[PDB]
Amino acid sequence: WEQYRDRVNMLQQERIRDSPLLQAAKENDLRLLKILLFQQRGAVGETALHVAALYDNLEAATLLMEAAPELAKEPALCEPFVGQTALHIAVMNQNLNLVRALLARGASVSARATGAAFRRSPHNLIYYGEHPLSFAACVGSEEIVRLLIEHGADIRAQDSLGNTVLHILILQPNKTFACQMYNLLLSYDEQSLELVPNHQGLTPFKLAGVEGNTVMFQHLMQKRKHVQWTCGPLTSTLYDLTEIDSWGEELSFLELVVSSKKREARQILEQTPVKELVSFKWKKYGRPYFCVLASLYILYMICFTTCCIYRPLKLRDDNRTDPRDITILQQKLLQEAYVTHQDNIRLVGELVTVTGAVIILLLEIPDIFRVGASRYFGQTILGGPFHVIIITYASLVLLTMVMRLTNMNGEVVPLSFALVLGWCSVMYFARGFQMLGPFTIMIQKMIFGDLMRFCWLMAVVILGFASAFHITFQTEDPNNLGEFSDYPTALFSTFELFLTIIDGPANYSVDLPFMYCITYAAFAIIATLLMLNLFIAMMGDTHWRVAQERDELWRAQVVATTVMLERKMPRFLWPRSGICGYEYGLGDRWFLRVENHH
Amino acid sequence: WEQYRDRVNMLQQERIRDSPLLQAAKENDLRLLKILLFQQRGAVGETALHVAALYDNLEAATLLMEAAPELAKEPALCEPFVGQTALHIAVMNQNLNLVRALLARGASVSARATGAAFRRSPHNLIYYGEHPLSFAACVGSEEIVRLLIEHGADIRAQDSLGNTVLHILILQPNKTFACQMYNLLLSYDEQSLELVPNHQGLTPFKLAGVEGNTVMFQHLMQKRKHVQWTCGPLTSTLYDLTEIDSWGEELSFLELVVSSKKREARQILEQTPVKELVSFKWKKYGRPYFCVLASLYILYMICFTTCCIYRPLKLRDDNRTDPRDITILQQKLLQEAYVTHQDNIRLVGELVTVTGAVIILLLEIPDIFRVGASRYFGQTILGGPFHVIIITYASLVLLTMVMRLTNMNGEVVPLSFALVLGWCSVMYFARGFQMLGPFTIMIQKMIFGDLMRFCWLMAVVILGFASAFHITFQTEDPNNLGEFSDYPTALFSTFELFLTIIDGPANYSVDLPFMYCITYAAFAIIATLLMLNLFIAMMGDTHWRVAQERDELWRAQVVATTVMLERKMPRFLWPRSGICGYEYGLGDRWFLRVENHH
Ligand SMILES: C[C@H](OC(=O)C[C@@H]1Sc2ccccc2NC1=O)c1nc2scc(-c3ccccc3)c2c(=O)[nH]1
Ligand SMILES: C[C@H](OC(=O)C[C@@H]1Sc2ccccc2NC1=O)c1nc2scc(-c3ccccc3)c2c(=O)[nH]1
Repeated sequence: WEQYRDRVNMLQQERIRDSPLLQAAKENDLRLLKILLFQQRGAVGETALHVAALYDNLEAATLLMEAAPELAKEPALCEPFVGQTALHIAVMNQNLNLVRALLARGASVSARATGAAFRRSPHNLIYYGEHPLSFAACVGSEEIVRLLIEHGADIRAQDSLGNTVLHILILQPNKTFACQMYNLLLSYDEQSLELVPNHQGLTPFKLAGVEGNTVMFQHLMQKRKHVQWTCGPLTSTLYDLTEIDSWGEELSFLELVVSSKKREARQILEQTPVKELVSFKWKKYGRPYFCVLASLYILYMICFTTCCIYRPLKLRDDNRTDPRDITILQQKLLQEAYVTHQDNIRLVGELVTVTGAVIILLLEIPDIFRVGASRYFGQTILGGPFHVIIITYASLVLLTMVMRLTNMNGEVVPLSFALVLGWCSVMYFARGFQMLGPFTIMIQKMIFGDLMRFCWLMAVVILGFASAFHITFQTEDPNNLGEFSDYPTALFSTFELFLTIIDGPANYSVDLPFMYCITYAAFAIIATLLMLNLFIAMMGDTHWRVAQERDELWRAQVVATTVMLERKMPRFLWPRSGICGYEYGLGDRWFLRVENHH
Repeated sequence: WEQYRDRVNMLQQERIRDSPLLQAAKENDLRLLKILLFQQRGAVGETALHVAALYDNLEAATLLMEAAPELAKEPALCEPFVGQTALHIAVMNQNLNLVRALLARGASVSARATGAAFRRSPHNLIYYGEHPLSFAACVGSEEIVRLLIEHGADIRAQDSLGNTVLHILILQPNKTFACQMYNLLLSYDEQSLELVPNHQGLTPFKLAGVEGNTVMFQHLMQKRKHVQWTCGPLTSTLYDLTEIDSWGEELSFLELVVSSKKREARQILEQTPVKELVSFKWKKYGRPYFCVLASLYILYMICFTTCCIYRPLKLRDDNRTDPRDITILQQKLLQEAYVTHQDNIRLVGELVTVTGAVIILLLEIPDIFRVGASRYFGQTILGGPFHVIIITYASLVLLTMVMRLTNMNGEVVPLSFALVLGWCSVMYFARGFQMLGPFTIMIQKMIFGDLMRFCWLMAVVILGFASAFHITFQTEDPNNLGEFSDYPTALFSTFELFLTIIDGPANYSVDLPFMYCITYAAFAIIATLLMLNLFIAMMGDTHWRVAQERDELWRAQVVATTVMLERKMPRFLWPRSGICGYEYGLGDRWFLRVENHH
């Protein structure tokens, strides 16, 4: 954890303090090293050249390298810093004379430094790989990368987690150094670099997509863009799509780019060469499958509710000689569901309900292991809080159907719950309407944004005031003042008086204790005037602030539902995307053109 | 008061008008003073050189100083202006030749001017101390402070209220003169200046903290910041903390900086060298003590409410031969609380309630005299309106427990009130939740921002309309139209009809007077359509305006609760902050490092 780097840094400062060699190296004097005139480690992995290269002392570097020739060719102890080449340390400080003298001594330019501070991790800040070439090409030393590649410093290589120098240069906050170094490393390759995967299994194109570097994405696209006729204003250009649509792999680029946990992947979809394709797909074959499947799901759910509304009956058997026993029906035995001939179609409806539940479970069971569990449960782009309520509705319908087949009493307790869950399951289908798009995404944001806070602050006030009212009314007879008879219905009545549905409990034939009157007068201005209206104002404030993000999230999830319902249906029905090129002689590469106007 | 300075200024203008000496001094002519050719006061403390230095007349200054040599070495009458050195007057106007000629005459450069217009007070505007060196170093005369310190003008000194020249230079709206003069006065010190307290008892570091001058705080910190290895992008720097964490004094710097009445002390906490420390403390040992103490307080309060819900009973003794007598229970004698064996644990619960009240009173009794009464009662950072309701709940539980032990009738009147107060006391514990943080601070701002105004304007309308309805319904029999029987329940029914809980009083078997109908139709559109909705809109407007301040206030109070629950618990459990330096040889100075990235 993070009480480790401080301790080893203080120990390293102790070890540079005590020994006069490294202390004079940090001092960079004249009559120190010659007056003294080696392979001893520091606190953890540091020789004499390391602190000299770290504090940029050229004369000390030259004096030590002409004193001991073998000392530059020496790695460090590897407990917090594996390898720790002096070249790799000095290239970050970027001294021309120092890197030239180090290559004159001829250090191992193909070294490897998989240190504990050298890893793609949220602990460290920099992620620079484990190579001096990667260090130079990510810092931006354009005059030094040529001297590094002069001695052939392994233009293709792996490291810890096995990515490459191009992925290192991509995964970086961009600048001019990034684009110039990308062009440089692409030129100095002389299939071998743009095609190599990693141990995460990604093409550099797809890794730039899953990160979100839009300018690197466009500068990689612009090397694969052939131009047709350009008549004045309008320009008809062409794009390649064999990277953007693999259609034979495990994870497509369009499917992977929507599934990241990073909150910048969604902005990649408004760039042209994926936006035109997804808008063509959504204008032709997105809606005329989604809407008809939604209509069939509407018909299935209304068939389920009109089948469940005809629940069978039996009259009462035991008497009700206690005045609060109103149970006028009961559920009869299993033998009489097939006795009446006006219920065979009702059993057919129960069969189609349980068949729909089984088929939706069998569809969604492989849909749980494609990308991660939190990638499928909480990503509002893919629709997590619709998936969980769909699978809960399916499992509860299965449980209540096997309870019906086992013929036990009290079946309505899963029935009403599964019925309201399956009917609110329709709200997933509000992605194919321009009106119904942002409103559901607003309510999905709004629940876990503020209704959680409002319920968490309402609960303590209501739990206080219900107990207060019950203490003040336990000395009161309940046959006239009906409310607050026992404690749970007092809790419920206070909840209702909070949300102002029920009227205030008042009988105008007798007198009421004044403590109730003063406490209810306090409760009115602490609940109904204040907190409900403040909740309304707070949700108006937060709607004013995140009205910007809803349309971007809606575009992200419509591209998500297009790629999901492209992957799901078999390829006998969905067309092959784009136009083929074998009838025009380019050869087995599908292509697309856009007609822009600059 | 403020009808004093005007009178003495008019008298001073009278005294410069009447005497031709000072009038020619203000005139600055040639053939006036030589044609006339002294120690007479003005209206209150003014000789001839004072008005000359005040109106910047160099030839008059030279002529008077070569006429009378002793006259420059002369203070003034001290009733509104004590001392009033001519050097101290002239240094504000900042004339080089005049200050050089005054030092050539050799005035008392170590003078002292504790005038009525010279004090740290909200009456005056400038607070410049009582020294010419302080005057020069706060004005910004960088070419004149050297000539002042040339004759050794007491680089360390006190004044009225006993602060120093460095505190004078700190307590000022900053500019370039301030930072350059701070560096100058630190250099010209040759433990003696950075360590001296005042008669308020503050180090200059702590006084700059309690004022709020962030740039002076950082320029004082930057003289105590040693730098470790700087490898390219990332930089590992070190801070000293023996000023920021005294841990042996009466008032720590972090404890004092949150307790000021100034509304700029809260912005100091987003500066790095205190922010990293308080975030480390809140991430390690802030929440895992606060949350478990909150859970134990939740358990104590729910034990209190489940003990109070089992209030003992006795049936009615006197009959109810009047139709509005519903009192079906009564509180029995003290002898039967220990009669039943199903109430010993209830008496145990009453004992733990009164023990919790006694222990919370014994904890909060020394917490009332640490910083001031209004510093502890109204500062929303420290939590005043939670402290007062906690101590009120404790005192009222003590009163109702001694009333139970004395066995008097009518005990529920403090019981319900203390119960609702102790249950709303949980709302203090919404500081350790990122969701529950700003919402409670919004409601605490909102009550005393606008609900006061809305209640103050609602009261007069409701007091009018209740009297109107009661006058119109005193000619009506109450056995059918139950509402508005007597005046207080008419007041309450109008309050309820304002806040729209109860429905409108209507019986559809008889007729009602038309004055009621027209007045209730006026009351509807003057209350429910208009004023409730306008209150909703006003609180939405003010939420839109002070949505900015809530997160800053929340950061301020989380640093406040960290320093308070660091000071409160004994030091056997809380760790010593930071890392020690004796095992690394620096010596008895705890230190901290930060890993920034520029
Ligand atoms: C929208 C959803 O409808 C419900 O209320 C249904 C049930 S009723 C319930 C009753 C007592 C205790 C927990 C319940 N929970 C339900 O889910 C809903 N809205 C909200 S807002 C804040 C919460 C919450 C989160 C964590 C713990 C306790 C409450 C919440 C919630 O749990 N559900
Ligand atoms: C939030 C608090 O709950 C209460 O109402 C409880 C009691 S009822 C009451 C009845 C008649 C007269 C005074 C009362 N006071 C209470 O405190 C609360 N909210 C507000 S808004 C404006 C005021 C206010 C301030 C100064 C004088 C009169 C009223 C106020 C208040 O005093 N208390």
